[PDB]
Amino acid sequence: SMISIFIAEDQQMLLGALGSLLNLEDDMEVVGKGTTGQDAVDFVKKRQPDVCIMDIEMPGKTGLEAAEELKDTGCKIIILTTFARPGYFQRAIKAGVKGYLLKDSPSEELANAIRSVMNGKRIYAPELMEDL
Amino acid sequence: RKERERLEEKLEDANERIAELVKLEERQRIARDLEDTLGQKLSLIGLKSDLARKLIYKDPEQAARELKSVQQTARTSLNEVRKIVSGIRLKDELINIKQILEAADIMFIYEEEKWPENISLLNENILSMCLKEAVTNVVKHSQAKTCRVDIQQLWKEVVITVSDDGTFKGESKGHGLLGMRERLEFANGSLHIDTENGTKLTMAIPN
Amino acid sequence: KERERLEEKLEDANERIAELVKLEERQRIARDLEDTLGQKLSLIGLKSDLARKLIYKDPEQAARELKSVQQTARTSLNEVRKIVSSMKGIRLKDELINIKQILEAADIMFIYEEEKWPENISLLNENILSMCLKEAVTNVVKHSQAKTCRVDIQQLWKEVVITVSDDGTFKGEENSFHGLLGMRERLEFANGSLHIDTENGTKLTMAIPNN
Ligand SMILES: Nc1ncnc2c1ncn2[C@@H]1O[C@H](COP(=O)(O)OP(=O)(O)CP(=O)(O)O)[C@@H](O)[C@H]1O
Ligand SMILES: Nc1ncnc2c1ncn2[C@@H]1O[C@H](COP(=O)(O)OP(=O)(O)CP(=O)(O)O)[C@@H](O)[C@H]1O
Ligand SMILES: [K+]
Ligand SMILES: [K+]
Ligand SMILES: [Mg+2]
Ligand SMILES: [Mg+2]
Ligand SMILES: [Mg+2]
Repeated sequence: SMISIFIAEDQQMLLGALGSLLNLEDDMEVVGKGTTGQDAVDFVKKRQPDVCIMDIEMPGKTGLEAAEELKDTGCKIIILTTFARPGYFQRAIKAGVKGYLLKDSPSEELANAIRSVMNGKRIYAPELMEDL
Repeated sequence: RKERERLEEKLEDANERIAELVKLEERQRIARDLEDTLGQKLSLIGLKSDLARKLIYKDPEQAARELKSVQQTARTSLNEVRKIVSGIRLKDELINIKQILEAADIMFIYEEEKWPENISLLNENILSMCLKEAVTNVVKHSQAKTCRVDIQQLWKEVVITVSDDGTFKGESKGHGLLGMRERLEFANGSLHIDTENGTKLTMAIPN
Repeated sequence: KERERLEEKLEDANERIAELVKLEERQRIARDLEDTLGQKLSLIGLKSDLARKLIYKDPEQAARELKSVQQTARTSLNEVRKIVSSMKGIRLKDELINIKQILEAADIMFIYEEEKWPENISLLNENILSMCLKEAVTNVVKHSQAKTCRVDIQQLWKEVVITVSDDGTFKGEENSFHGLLGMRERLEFANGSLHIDTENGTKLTMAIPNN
């Protein structure tokens, strides 16, 4: 009924803003918040949320490294980034991320990607593909 | 004889080549500092703006709180883009006068390199004001085809000369010539004028 | 030793020389940026201020302004995305594509097989290598009369090593060091090296540090 979300984002202001933006949805719930890749691995393996919103660049373990450790859990991982760095896209796919979006994408589109991913779809931003 | 010049050129090019790499090394750095500052801040603005709009009616108090952060991160981010450099205002005036003279079909003769890098920010701002006025006078009155601006560090002064090849039209309180002289003299500087072959203003300020 | 204090003086001088070139750059970027982004950022602040001052008096207008803020931000982020990518220079993977096109257009067989691709190289050193790779291949096309060109790009120990070999004939004099000296100087600035073998055609070995 209600989609359980874990958010991993090292920048506290953004972490808080994302949680607030997603808690505004009727069919969604932020069940945990983290600032490192390890926080994501620990919560997802233990609490098993439906979805994990994962930042890439975080201290300790990156979101891509966290995504690799969670490749065979049943959690649907959506990556968020600001800049498309080379090979992040291929590493994301190979880790089995279900979504790869821009942080600054309108909030309506992030909630839509969470629903689409829960419906078995893979949502990749065209900007983040390494062909325009 | 000419091998002096041949080798001298070869040296300047090999030097200019190394410069490009240093430029590109600093450029590489600045881009990394932008993606870490501007990127995060612009991303945050969008999200908080989205949230603020979504709370207008639900919780206007929170929307206001969020809009305060949005205005703050924007002011700092603009302040952070200014914080890539420490500064020169006379270089900005140089750009203004080039535009003004070109728009007036007056040939502008100057050299970007000679521009003094050290003068107090106050004295730099006074010189900018005087440079603007000297050129406004060229445009409004001279009917010149050419305007020459010289900027030199001579002993304990910065000396700016503005010359034109038009004709002097003068024979006063509240106007530019006396205005510039009074402002310069208050700063222990000077303004001299020669109106024989067109008009030439020599303005000096301590440094 | 006195040789230490002289090298202190040589580093101090070289750094003083450098520090003025970096300030040239800072001043170029810092105006080109306050130019293109400066207005947009101030517009964001103003519209945020106005939207907060309207929230209760006219929430409909607040919302309208907030929609603007939202988009002004979104567009500036796209501007930065381009500025940032431009400033970073030519990627080695992209240069590899350029040289394949150039060699094919010149009817020169291109031999390359990915082996030990650099795991991480600085953007600077990557850009230097791109420039050198381009030039090595421009030289093959312009001078060699080769039918084949072999490019090897490998991370070996604490270096990235690029070799460009061709089966043509070397056309230069005893001392051919323009591009050859240009590449050597650029590489040496980066604490790298350029070596040349002109026996069986021309082979350039270029190395640059990388950990
Ligand atoms: N470069 C120049 N070429 C020709 N005539 C000039 C000149 N600079 C000044 N003059 C003459 O000197 C007069 C006085 O100059 P001044 O700058 O004090 O006043 P102004 O006429 O420019 C009004 P304001 O400076 O207040 O805008 C001008 O009106 C003009 O006759
Ligand atoms: N792959 C190659 N095969 C044959 N001759 C080569 C070669 N690479 C270089 N040379 C020879 O070495 C000379 C010097 O090369 P260099 O690259 O420094 O200058 P250049 O003639 O290419 C002009 P520039 O590099 O400034 O475009 C060439 O003119 C040519 O005689
Ligand atoms: K909810
Ligand atoms: K999985
Ligand atoms: Mg991060
Ligand atoms: Mg005047
Ligand atoms: Mg060449």
